[PDB]
Amino acid sequence: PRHRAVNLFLQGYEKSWIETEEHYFEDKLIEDLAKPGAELPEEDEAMKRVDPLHQ
Amino acid sequence: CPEEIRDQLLDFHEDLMTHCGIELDEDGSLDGSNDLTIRGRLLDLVEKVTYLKKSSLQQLISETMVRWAQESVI
Repeated sequence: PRHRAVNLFLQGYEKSWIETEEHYFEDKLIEDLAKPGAELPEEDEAMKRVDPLHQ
Repeated sequence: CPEEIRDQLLDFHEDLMTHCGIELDEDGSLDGSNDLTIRGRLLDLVEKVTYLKKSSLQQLISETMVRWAQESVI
């Protein structure tokens, strides 16, 4: 128990195997929730907000 | 006489890819499971890390962040 190459092996496994699935999964949901539409502005203004992605 | 007389020294000349690299090559030789009795435990722990644990904290942070960014322009 005196060498840390096992940590590097685990890091390589993490960036190799699960990283592809994480990239294929994380990119969709954030864009789906970019416009949830739950909060109506409830204001008598014609500013016509679209998304926080515009910000 | 050596340990094994299979071809030269060992099975498939274990000395060649054993003495060439121990700190790096030996660890990289474990390309996947079906090698020893610890591959199942390693796969179980790798799956055990990735539950997106926090999950309540992460979802509450995301919800409150969307709520902050959605109510008005900041």
